[PDB]
This record gives sequence, structure tokens and C-alpha cells, in this order.
Amino acid sequence: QVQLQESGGGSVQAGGSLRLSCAASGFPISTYDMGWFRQAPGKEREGVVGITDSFSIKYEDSVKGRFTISRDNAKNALYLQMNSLKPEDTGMYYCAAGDARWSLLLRAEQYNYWGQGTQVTVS
Amino acid sequence: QVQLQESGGGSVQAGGSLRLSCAASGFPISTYDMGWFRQAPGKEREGVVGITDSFSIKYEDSVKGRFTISRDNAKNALYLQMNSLKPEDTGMYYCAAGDARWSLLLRAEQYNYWGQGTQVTVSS
Amino acid sequence: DQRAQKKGDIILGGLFPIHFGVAAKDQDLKSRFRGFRWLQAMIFAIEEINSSPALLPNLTLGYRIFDSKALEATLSFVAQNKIDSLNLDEFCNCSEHIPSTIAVVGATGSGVSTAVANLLGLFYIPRTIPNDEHQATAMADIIEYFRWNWVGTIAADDDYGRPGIEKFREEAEERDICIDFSELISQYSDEEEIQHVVEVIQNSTAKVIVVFSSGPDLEPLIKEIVRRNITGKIWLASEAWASSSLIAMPQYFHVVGGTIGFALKAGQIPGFREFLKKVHPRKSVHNGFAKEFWEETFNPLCTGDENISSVETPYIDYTHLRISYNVYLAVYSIAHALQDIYTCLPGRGLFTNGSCADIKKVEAWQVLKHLRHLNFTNNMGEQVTFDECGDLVGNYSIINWHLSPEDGSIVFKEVGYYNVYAKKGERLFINEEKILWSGFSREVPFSNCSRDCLAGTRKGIIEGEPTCCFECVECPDGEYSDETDASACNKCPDDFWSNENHTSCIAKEIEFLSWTEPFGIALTLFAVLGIFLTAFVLGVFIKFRNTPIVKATNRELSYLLLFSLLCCFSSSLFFIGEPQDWTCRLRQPAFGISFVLCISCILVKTNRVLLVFEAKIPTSFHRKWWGLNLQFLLVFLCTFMQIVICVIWLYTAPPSSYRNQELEDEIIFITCHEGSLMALGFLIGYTCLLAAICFFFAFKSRKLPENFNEAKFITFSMLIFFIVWISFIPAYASTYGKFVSAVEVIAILAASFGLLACIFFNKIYIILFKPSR
Amino acid sequence: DQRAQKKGDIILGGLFPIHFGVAAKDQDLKSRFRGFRWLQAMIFAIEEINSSPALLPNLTLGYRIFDSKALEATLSFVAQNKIDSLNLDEFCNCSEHIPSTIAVVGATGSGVSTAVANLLGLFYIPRTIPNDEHQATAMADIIEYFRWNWVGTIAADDDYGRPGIEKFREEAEERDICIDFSELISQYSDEEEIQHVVEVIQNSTAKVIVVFSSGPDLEPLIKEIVRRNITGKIWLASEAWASSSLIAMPQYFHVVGGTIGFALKAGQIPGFREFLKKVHPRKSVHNGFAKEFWEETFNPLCTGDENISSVETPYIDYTHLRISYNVYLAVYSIAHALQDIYTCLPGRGLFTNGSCADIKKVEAWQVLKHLRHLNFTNNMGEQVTFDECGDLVGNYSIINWHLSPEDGSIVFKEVGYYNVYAKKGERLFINEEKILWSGFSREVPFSNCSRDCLAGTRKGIIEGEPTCCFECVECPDGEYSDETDASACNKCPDDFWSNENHTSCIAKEIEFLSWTEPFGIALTLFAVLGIFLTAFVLGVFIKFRNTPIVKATNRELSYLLLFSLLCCFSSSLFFIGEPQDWTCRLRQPAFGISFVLCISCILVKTNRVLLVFEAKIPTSFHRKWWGLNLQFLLVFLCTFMQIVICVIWLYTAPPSSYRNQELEDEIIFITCHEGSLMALGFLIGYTCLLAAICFFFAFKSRKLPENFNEAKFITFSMLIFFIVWISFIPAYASTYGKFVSAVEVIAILAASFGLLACIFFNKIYIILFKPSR
Repeated sequence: QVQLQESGGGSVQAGGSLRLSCAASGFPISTYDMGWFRQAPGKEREGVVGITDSFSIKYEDSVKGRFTISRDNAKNALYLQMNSLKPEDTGMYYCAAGDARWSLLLRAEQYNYWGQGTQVTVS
Repeated sequence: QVQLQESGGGSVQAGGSLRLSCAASGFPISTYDMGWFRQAPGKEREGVVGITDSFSIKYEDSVKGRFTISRDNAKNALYLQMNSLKPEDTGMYYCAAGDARWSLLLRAEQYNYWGQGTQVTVSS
Repeated sequence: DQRAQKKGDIILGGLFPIHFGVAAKDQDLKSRFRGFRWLQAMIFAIEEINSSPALLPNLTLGYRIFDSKALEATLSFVAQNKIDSLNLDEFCNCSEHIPSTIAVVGATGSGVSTAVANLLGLFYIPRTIPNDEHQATAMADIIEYFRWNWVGTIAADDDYGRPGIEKFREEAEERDICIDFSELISQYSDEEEIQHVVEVIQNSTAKVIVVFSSGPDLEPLIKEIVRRNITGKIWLASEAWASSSLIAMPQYFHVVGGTIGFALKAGQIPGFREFLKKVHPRKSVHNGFAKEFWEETFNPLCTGDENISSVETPYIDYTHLRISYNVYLAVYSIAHALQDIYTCLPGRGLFTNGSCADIKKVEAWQVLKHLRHLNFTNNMGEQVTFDECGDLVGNYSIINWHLSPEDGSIVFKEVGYYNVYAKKGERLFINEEKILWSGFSREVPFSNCSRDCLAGTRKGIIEGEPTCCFECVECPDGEYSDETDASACNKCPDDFWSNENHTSCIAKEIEFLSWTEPFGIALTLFAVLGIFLTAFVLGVFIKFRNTPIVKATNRELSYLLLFSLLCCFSSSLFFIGEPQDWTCRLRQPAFGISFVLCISCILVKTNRVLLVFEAKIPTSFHRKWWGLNLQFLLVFLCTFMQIVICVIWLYTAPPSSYRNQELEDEIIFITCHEGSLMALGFLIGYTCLLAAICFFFAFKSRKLPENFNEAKFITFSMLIFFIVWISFIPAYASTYGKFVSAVEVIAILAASFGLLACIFFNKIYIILFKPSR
Repeated sequence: DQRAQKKGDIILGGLFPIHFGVAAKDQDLKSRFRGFRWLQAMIFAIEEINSSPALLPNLTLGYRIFDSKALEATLSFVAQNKIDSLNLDEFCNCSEHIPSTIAVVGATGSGVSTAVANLLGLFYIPRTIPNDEHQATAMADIIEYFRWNWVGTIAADDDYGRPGIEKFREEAEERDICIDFSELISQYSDEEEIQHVVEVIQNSTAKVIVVFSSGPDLEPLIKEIVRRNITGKIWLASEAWASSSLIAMPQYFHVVGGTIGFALKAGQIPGFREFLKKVHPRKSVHNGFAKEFWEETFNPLCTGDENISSVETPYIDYTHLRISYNVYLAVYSIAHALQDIYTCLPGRGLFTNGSCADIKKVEAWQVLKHLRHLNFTNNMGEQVTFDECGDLVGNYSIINWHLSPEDGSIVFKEVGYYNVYAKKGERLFINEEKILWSGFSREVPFSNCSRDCLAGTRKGIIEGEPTCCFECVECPDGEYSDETDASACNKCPDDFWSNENHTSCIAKEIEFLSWTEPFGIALTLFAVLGIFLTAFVLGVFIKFRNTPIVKATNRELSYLLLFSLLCCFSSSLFFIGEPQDWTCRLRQPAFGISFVLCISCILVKTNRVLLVFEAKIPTSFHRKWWGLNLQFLLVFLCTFMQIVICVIWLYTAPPSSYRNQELEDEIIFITCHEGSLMALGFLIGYTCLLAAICFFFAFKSRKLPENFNEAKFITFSMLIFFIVWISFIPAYASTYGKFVSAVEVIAILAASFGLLACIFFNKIYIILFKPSR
């Protein structure tokens, strides 16, 4: 019963901001989290950001303050606000739902669900 | 992308009334209906009643006087009310989805979707 | 890539999917497993075919091995009858030969061989290990009768542990089971992260929980929480086959004690040790690749004579291997099916081609026949008929753990005797009582998040939040349901007060303007004193009138004064009492006539003290009245217009207005409920105007001295009492007091007392002075 | 079960899934199809390899055939390299040989071979026919720019026609496309039933529609509706490859004319006839089972020499077969890929095992490489790169049909030049204009169920009904939106009337108690006549006072009468005018003082006509006034208490009440907005009481004859004018008329005129009689 959708794929410059929204279908994100990962086309998939089941986040040095992720159980949706991104922020944004660990979400290959893999090009 | 579940499966007498309510999930009923058929377990599936997406109904010879079928677009679910039933009420109510003809829905094999087929044995 | 032809054409060979690679299997199981189970199976086979009279003496024995893996797994699955049917290769001088492989181990790991067997028509699922779906069904079956709503979940990296958690995910919703957390534990987990998840565990306050962790996976979990010593905790250790094995340390059960968990008792294999002792270095005519892996795992530079005992005894860790016992039972069932078809009735199967079940087998279609619809009764277990969903399922031993102070360990209780399969039923078979763990506490009285609130309340729900958590809010006013936790809050009868439920009532005390309470006593005392003084003035009047001065003055004046006081006081008496419509018909005209004729007596006294004059002519009336008839008919015309307008509003429609009280909520007081009474107000105003008339004749009385100055007292008493009555009538008409105690009654009685004190007292004194009047 | 090895190791063989049975294929296609396409493919191959310098001269040619079907479909899919890798059967003297099959026809019919090729790693989808999903995308792409909400659906029993209808079902909702009907048509349909569905079609009034019926399926559909002759109908004939073929009869386009439908132009195969002429009875060294089906379809009792022309010419019905052209293009692409790998660069692929692309091929992995990322440019079509979703997609010819009166037929227009694939874009490429069908009517102006209603309105929605159908209902009062069809109905400025939108306004005419309208003229005339008569009485007074009778009578009496009339009339003049707070401060004390001193003059005239008397003592005041100072100070004390209470309510808080009008909805009238003015009512009552005083002195004037009987007139005028003023003051205080025209002004002016007529007229007449006064 894992279904997800992506919205907000546009094009902005380095200084531009981007809004990204993920909506679930019947899946309550209170039971388990949902991971968001960045994979430029032609290369492997790396987890730039990741949220634990609780209201805690695990970032990387490339998303310090530039990426903000918001989650709430009532609306079963995820929000990503990006501000002042580095120019090669272009890539494919992938959503996953699947039981994992604290660091096993950074590598992001243990998720059973596979998303549509919407491609976003900003340059 | 069509799902359904059966409810109201109980045992009554020959003159008793049985209530069946089934709510669709993830699929509006405006595009097409959701047919219901009655199969005696251990033999071929038979269609006692037939719904039409244009809100028309089609009944067999003996259905008149004992079966009432209710369906609406706003609520997209189906009610089946039975009274003054035949004494041998043992059977399984099978739900099917898919475009077909009137005779095709009466035979009831043109539907692509297959339900779980919850069964209640009244045996009265 | 292994190929093990054996006793009989039925050859239980092919690559084993449980092994995923040569290196995997070499440094995972064979480096210290090692494929000895099939040797025991072949023992049993050769020992039982010697017992049998030539069960299957057709083909010979031979072992040849050459060790994703799909290509060689299917290639070893390739028999010879499939590649020689027509197959007219001019260089292939093939001959007829039929092997058939059935056994599959580790089917969950690789399903390509299952698909191949599905397409070929040789599908043979015996995973012979019972699946975890039955265990999830069992944990649900223990969910219902606990009568508790939500439960927590803990999982690990185990592949078999996932399908349980997903299945719980899709079954929880239809029977309101809420999930607060479901997180994974790996082989090694971070410290501060585990502290964080356990902290959010205390935050969630979801005390009941089920854990899917394996032994070594759950060992750190029981380890961390020892430091902080929170020990009111209960678990649900599923698949606890190794019960109290890795948790056996003391003081651990002070935290992890009283845990109930599933288990499966496994029959010990007879002579397992001597089964495993037969393998020796380089005396083995068969299974040459047993020899190769023995060579490569003990590199062969040296160690060419060591035995299993000389090696570091690898038969202590696995005293009874689950997969070994499962494949043992599977091969036993297959051998029993072969014996059966050797001794079956003369009859045929149900499949059209390849319907040759004889001493010579064609594609092994009778084996699935005897699996599907035949009993086994093998290995003192009394197995059920082999089924697709469940191959061989026994009674699940739901073991309970008890601390043993005399032993310092955990004792197990088989009190859980149940299974989910239909061999015993779909209903309960569990013993719940006669067990304890530091008291009787597993009921968990506060496992429900919300309590049973007081009656007449809705278990208000947070939108987008599971129905388990509800907070109770008070029903609207005047509405109250009898039993607690009633969603359909219903109307309550109007016979009780708020009664700690905020209800409404309509049946209360009714004010009848007279009661045993002191206001009634006071008004009755006023009434009786008025009656007594009227009796006294009647006595003094009858004393006055006995004298022959009668008809020298106007006796009718005092007679009608007495009638006026009597009727006005009768109206005052009628004023109190239980109010209804009939009382109003008997009251309102009485009030009007009393007012008009009392005031008419006042006016006829004020205008002319002595007799009136008129012409002396013979008519229908008598002559002695000397003109009094005109005064009588003036008062009479007032009286008529009053009672005829009364009957005009009588016969047209009864004068009933809407039933109103001081407050419709708690006060239920019956009133006159007559109406505005426009004509009543008009006649009251006309009476007031009539009182305003004859002021100037009272002044023509102030000038001349009359009968030793008595009319001046009448004049000022007129003034003061009329003005006080007209000033206190609208206060009664406006103030709420009319409901609690009528003010018109006291106003009119005071006015009447003043009116009698105007003249009666003065002329009583006068006749006490001069009796001649 | 067919096996066709051919020129080169690449062998394009295996059972064709398009055939579902031996009898099916025998009496469906071969009885009159018949597998000639592969012969043409092998022709093209042989002369293309003669053109090429030894393209693939490795293996030979050979055809052997033996004709669910899954078992033999996969068995023919079995090559020889799969069953000889290790395969050490002691009797199988196998040798190395590698065939590889790619072509799949009728993949939609049977997917088991696709699954087999998926598991083996030899997946090859070229259904080479473009799928109907692209056609559904195209029909959607023509949905948006028509700018119309709903559309009807008609389907048939065709298997390919279903996925379109389901896809429309799940795409309609997110972009508000409503469906009214979607029913199936079989090969034969009942008459009264079809009449019933068409009747509910007119009932639905869903005029725009799309039909998925095939030619012979839609032929009855165009047939039935001819009888009733309803001919305003437009269709959307999807997959109309055979356009105007079965509908070509005259008078049919009077009903079915002007239909727009998709089509695909197919290039004619060069020499198709001579391609099909080569097959002859019993001169065929290859394809022996071509011979068997020729024998069995022409049973062989006789007919051993007949040719295709002698048979009933089975090459008229299918001039160009779609599947034939599709497989022709597929085999051309495969041959071009083989030529490419023969002439590719020296480099390696992406796979790890089987990475041997040389003159000798291993498992045909380069063919999918050149399909996935290489152009074709074959058969003068300039094909796009082969893709999984779409293999080879050309420009969709959206053909439009026009009636030709000069020809009596239908002419086609390629005006639709578009495709859904990304080769040209995702946006519009369609020509819409310069076409007509009995006029310009395809816009369908009333295709929207609901119209654009007037501004300020809710397109109210039926609950549980699609948003397409909305009925317009009027916004609440005082609220109005500017543009039509505004869901967010917003507040409107308060400057206009209902203006056919039911709005509200607050800016209207304001009553200032004086205007050019005739009421203002009348009140101004009354004011000016009053002023003129005051001037005249001032003149006659100055005439009277010039005589030396002054100081023999009281000149102060008439002087203060003139001051009283002046100030009372000034208050009357101040009564009208624009009302504000400052006007009220200047007005209310003026009203009070005018009332009290005018009435004080009246009282001082009534009590004593002649001079007052008092003791003669020397004090601060002067002596000649002879006691008038007490009357002055009595009037003065009244005046003070008035103006000091005025200032008491002045300095404490300005007397401003809430701004109220006759009606808050449409009437905006500025009023005094002062308050209840309790002390003003008290002083008015005191003034009325003062008027009630001195009645008895007026009576002491009625007895004695004074100055030839003038005070009686004063007395009765006192009575009548005081009572009329006191009776008309509450009517003004209660009646609404005070807003439209003040009644107090006319009341006070009439009262003042009467007061002057009391004495001034009488004594003017007297002095006209006797000047000595």
C-alpha cells in the first residue's frame, strides 16, 4: 500500500529557491519515515538528506542549511525547501519507503518501495 | 486499481432479511458499476442480479419480491437487501468489475476484475 | 551444479538454492552445512527398501558434482527425458533415461528454479520450513482476546522478518490496530541513535510491543536498557526458538522477565552423532566433491588423517538444525509416497498425458497426488496432509517464561497450545490463567490509551488520528445517554436536574399564588382580617339602619357601599388561587365590575351627599325612589358595557394566549395566559378617568362647610389613595414580582382600606357623638 | 512448434504466439496469414548479404516444423547452447552450436514466452505494432485544446480496445473529464437493447463522444440510427485505419459526416504480388510444413496443380496487412543492426559475461544495443530509435472527412499532423481552421453543460456529482463580485443600488430638515410670515410705548413678551437645518430657555395684571422697579437651573448617542444623536406643571370683571392651546414623521401664534378703541 507522488520540478539558477512536495496515498508516515535521495543521471544514487521515523534529521555537508525538510503525520506529506543551492544541484530526486537504520538510509539501498524518479534540471 | 470488501455476512431464517454493504476503495463508481452475483459453492457462478452503470437494473425470473439493490454515484458503494428468501440460502456473493453486455453480465465472466469472494452459509 | 543420482530413478538432485555462491558456501558453512543430510536420507532409503519387498530396484547410485546461480541451478534441474524426445541430432546417439528432481531447499532465496518447475510442470515447493505468515496470524490471534487496541513493533535486517511487518501493516487497519513505531536493528547499531529511539519509545508510551529480532540481534537490545534500570517492561518474543539462550544472564530477567513467545519442539534425530561420524578423510567411494571441500577447507598441504573429533568439534553449536530436520521430514514423506504408489490400488490419476503410474515412473505426478490428499504419520509427529500454504504444521508451543529463584534461571510453560491452521479450528485454544510474573500484571489495565468516561459524552476524535485515542467532551444541554461511552448521545427525560451530566428538567414546583410557605400565610391573614372588619362594619351598619332615620337619608348609599366592599374583596380573594382558563373567565369580569361599581359608589358619594331630584311623572318604574333610579342605571350601564364586551370576546374566541413563564429553562409557572386584553385596558382607563371626574364637585365641597367638615377628608383621601394606586399599578404591571407574589392584591386591599377609612370611620365617630345621624 | 534455421547463426524462429492452436490457425488464416512474410524477409536477407561483403557466412538454411501452447512455444524457444554447457549425459554426444531467436509476433496474446525471455536474459519485445496507449494519449491531447469538459465513450469486445477505456478511466479525474456512458458492442447485438442504449444516450445529452469499435463492429451502429434520421451527430472514430470503407454508402454521411479520426499511412511493399506468387504446389525444397498446410487446406484427394490465381484470389481482402508490414520493418531493423555490428568500431559493450561481439556471435546482446541507442533510417520512413514504450512510431495522420458532392464520396485531409512521442514535442501541432462540415459547427458551442452566469454568483454544485455540471445561485445581500463565474464571491463597494445583482448601498440623500423640495418651501414661508408678524407687532408695540402712559403700566411686561416671542421663534428657526453635535449644544439650551421664559411671561401675565408690591427698604438693587426684581429673579432662577444642568452634562461627557437612522439598510439620515436626555424631560415636565399652576388665579379672574372682560379669553386660550400642545407633543415624540418632517416645529409655531392671539389682538383692538390704555 506504498504509493507516493512528486511535485515541484522546475529550473532555477544557483541563487534560486526550489519547492518540492511529496504526497502519499493511504500510507501514514507516522508509522514509518520516507527517505529522499539525490542521484544525478548517469551516476549512482546517494542520500543527500534523510529523516528518521521520529522527528529527527540526518544531513550531509552538502545540505547544511540549504535543504530544509518538513514532515507531519496528519497531512501524510513531505516538504523540501531549497535555498541558494550550488550550481550542480541538478539531478533526479527519488523517494523511498522501506525499513532501514540510521546510516543505512544515507546509503539508501534497503528500501523495498521504488519511486517514479522524477527528473529535475535547474542549471 | 479497484478494491472491495464484503460485509453483513450472517445467518437468518427463510423469512429473515439479510443486509450486504460493500464500499469501493480508490475507484469512483461514475465511470462504471460493480456487478454482484450469487454462486452456490462447488458449482458454476450464477448472476441473480445485474447492475447497470446508467442506474438501470436487471433481474432474473425469481428475483422480483426478494432482492433490492441500491447504488449511487455520490457514495460509490453497493447495498443488497434480501427478504422472504428461498429456504436454501447457502451461497457466496461474488463481486465483479468490467465492461460487458446485459447477457454478458448475466453470464458474468466478461469482467476482468476478480473479488475475494466472501461467503456466508445461512443454511436455513 | 551438484548432481546426485541415487537409489531409484527418482533422483532428488539439482543445485541447492540455499547456497548463493561457491565462495559463499565454502566460507559460510563448509569451512568448519557440508551436505550430510542427504547421506542420512540415503541411509533411511537403503534401510527401508531392504525392509520393503523390492520397493524400486530399477536404477543405480552415482554422485558427480562440479563445485547469479540461476543458469547452473536450472542446468542441474535439467533431466535427460527433456532433451531426447525427438532431438534428432545426427551426432547425438542418445538413449532413453528418466530422472526427476523434487527437493528444493532455500526456495525463498532464489525463485527462478520455482518458475522453471512451474513452466515445465514439475513444480515442487518442498520451502519445507513453515512460513512466518502463520506466525503473524498467530500473533494476531493472540491480539484479539487480549482486548487491547494498539501495539508497538520492532524489526531487524532479517529477510524473513519483513513479510510479517508488512502483513501486520495491511491487516491492522480493518480491525483498528494502531502502530506507533517500527524500526530496524542491524548486526551493529550506534549507541546514541539507539538511545534516541528508546527515548522516543518512552515518549510514545506504547508499552505493549512485539519484536521480530533474531537472537544475536536482540542481545544488544536487552543489553542497553540494563544501564538505566527501567524494568516494568513486557515483550512478545516471536519466533523464540532459542528461548532464554542469549538472555540467560542473571539480573536480565529483572527487566526481560515474563515474556511469552512462540516455539516449535523438534524431535531429536536418532543417532545424529553416529550419522555424522561416518565421514572420514579419503575413505569415501561416493560423493567426491565432499572430498574436494574437505581438501580445500583444511589446506591439502597437511592434515590428511584428522577426524571430526580432532577438528574443533563443530557439532556443539548446532545440536539440532532446523533445515536438517525439515529436509529429513520432507524426504521421509517422499519415500512414504513412493512406498504408497508401490502399494496403491489399481486405478488411474487425473492428468491426461503421462498417466503411467507403474513400477516404472514417467514424470513423478503421483508424488504430488499423495502429497495433496493423503496423510503421512511419519517420525512420531502425526503430520497433517501436505498443503500449498502450509506443508507440515504442528502445534505451536506458546511458551511462557518464569523466573526460578531456586535455580536462578527461566522455566518454560507449554501453557500455549494453539495453531492457526484449520486442523484444530480457527478459534481460541490458549490457557490464560494460573500464571504470574511479580504479580498478575500482564493484563496491562492501562493498555487502552483512553478511559471509559462518564455517561452522556462523545469520545471526540482528533482528525487524521487513529480511533484508538479519543478524548471525552460533554453532550449539549438537555441531552444525556444512559450508559458510558455512548457515541449516539440521546435525549434524556425531563424529570431530573443537571445531576453531574448537565441535563434539563421541566417538572418542578408550580406557583399557585397560595402555599404553606409564609407568603400564603401572610396573604391569608390579610384576607381574614379584611373579612373580619367587613363583618364588623356590617354589624355597625345594621345598628345604624335600625333607627327610624332610614328613608330620611339614603340607606341605598350604605347598602351599596357594603355590596361594593364585598365584591371588591371577593375579586381580591379570587385574585389568588390556582390559575386556569375557567378561573380567568370567572375572574376578569368580576375584577371589572368590582372596580367600576366600587368607584361608582365613590363618585355617587362625592357628587351629591343628599338625595337627587327629578320630575314627578307616572311611568313603568315606581315613584318612591325619588330619582335614585338614574344613579342605579348609570352604574348599571357601566356594568353592562363591561359584561357585554366580556361576552363579545367570549363567544368569538376563548381568551387564551401562549403559555409563557418567567424562564422557559427551569421555571414552569402557570399564569393567566389570556392576552393583551385591549378592551380591559380601555375600561381600566375609563375607570381612571371617572375617578378624575368630580374633582370640581369635591372643590364645591371644600368651600362650603358641610355636616361639620367631613367632605374635605374625603377629598384629600380621594387624592392620595387614587394617586398611590395609579402609581403602584404600573409597577405591578412591569415588575417580575407578580410571578412570585401578586402586588395588585396588596395594592387593591390597601386602596379599599383607605376608601373605607375615608368616610366610615368619620361617620362612625359622628354617630358615636350624635346618634340621630 | 515451428523451427526455421536460416542464413546465419542468428535464427529468427520459435513458435509464433499470434497462433493459439493448430485448428485455430488452420481454419482462421491458412484455410484460404500462411506464413509468407518470413520468405520475403529471407529474400531481403539473401540479396542484401550478396550486396554486403560476406556479412555473416557462418551457418546454413533449414526449415523443420511439426504443426495452452506455452510448453511448445517455450520448447521452440529452446536453443542448443542452453542444453550443452556442462550437461554431461554419458549418452548425449553433444557438440557446440548457438542459435538465437528474437522475433515475437502477437506478444499481447501470450506473455509466457516474454517471461521466459526475461528470466533467461534474451528478452525481445519486437509487440512491434504501436500500442493503443499512444492513441489514448493522442485523444487526450485533442481533448485539452477543444476546451470542453465531458465526453462519451463507446467500446466493443476487442481486447485492444479495453486498455484505452481503462486508461481514460484513470486519467479523466485529475483534469475533470466526466464520463456518462461506456458500453460494449459485440459482433451481434439485440435490436430493442440497442434502441434502449441509444435512448438513454439522448437522455444523457452528452453529444461529444469517442468510439473504439472496429469496422464490422461499428457498421451496425451507423446502420440503426438511419431509421430515425437524427443527423446532427459527430463522432471521434479512433483507430480509423480503414476510413470510409464500411460506411461508404450514400446518405450515411448525412448522419456520420464530418468525423475526425486517427490513421497511419503504410508504405506499399515493392512487388508484394510477385513476392506471393512464388509459392507453388509441390515445387518447394524448403518449408515442408508450408506443404502440409497446403495439402490439408485443399483436401489431398485432388487439386494438386492449382495456383494462387486458380484459387479464389485470396489477395484482394488484404492489400496491405499491418502485421506483415510491421514484421517486415522489424526484420529490416534486425538485419541493419547485424550489418552495423559487422561494421562497428573496435570497442566493447556494457555486459560482463558474454562480451564477445565478433564475426561470431555469442548471445545476441549487441542487437539490443543497436536497437536502444541507434537510428535505423529504413524503408524510406526515417524511423526513430527503438524504445521500450514505443518501438517505431511515425507521424499520426489525423484525417478529416469531407463530403464530395461532385464525387458522392468522402475525401480525406491530412490536416492532423501530430504525434504523442517526444520526437517532435509534447505540445500542439494540429491545424484547426479552414475546414467545414455543413458550416462551422465542430466547435460545439454548447458542449459545456453549464453556462457563464451573471456576475456575483456561486456555480452551486450537486453533492457527489462531477464538477462539470454546476447551477448558479445568487450571492448573499451586500456582496457582489466583478467578473462572471467567480467562486470567491467578494464584498462590493457601498455606492450603487441592487443593479440586477442584489447589492447594498449606504451613500444616499441625507435629510437636513430643509431642502428645495416643497416641504422646505412651506416651512420657510411659515418662518418668514412669523418673522413679518413679529416685526409688525414690534412696530405696534413701539407705537404703544411712545405715549406717556409708560411707567403708569408695566412696559417690562410687553418688552419681555417681545423677547419671549423672538427667542421662541429663534429656537423654532434653529430647529430646522443640518443636524450635528455643535448645533445640538447651541440648540437644546436655547429650546429650554425659550420654553421656560415664554411660559414665565404667560404665568406673570396670568397671576397679576398690575404691578407687584413689596417692602420699601434700601438695598444693593435700585428702588424704582417696585418689586419687579422678584419676578425677574424667578424667571432667572429657572433659566439658571436649566443652563447649569446643561453645562453639567456638557463638561462631564459630550451628549452624543449612537448613530441611528430610520432603517440601517437603505436610509442614511443624520439625527441629533444626543441621548435620552433625562434632565431635559424633567425640565419639560416641570414647565408643564408650571403651566398647570395659576389655573385658580385665572379663576379668580373669571369671577371679577377685569378691564372690560379680557382675561376670560386668556383663560380659555390657555386651556385649549396648552392641551393641544401637550396632546400633540407625544405624537411627535412617537410618530416616524419627525424624520421626514419635524412636527415639533409646527406645533410650537401654532402654539406661539395662539399665545400672541390671546392678548395682543385683544389689546390692539382695545387701544384702537381707547388710546389711553
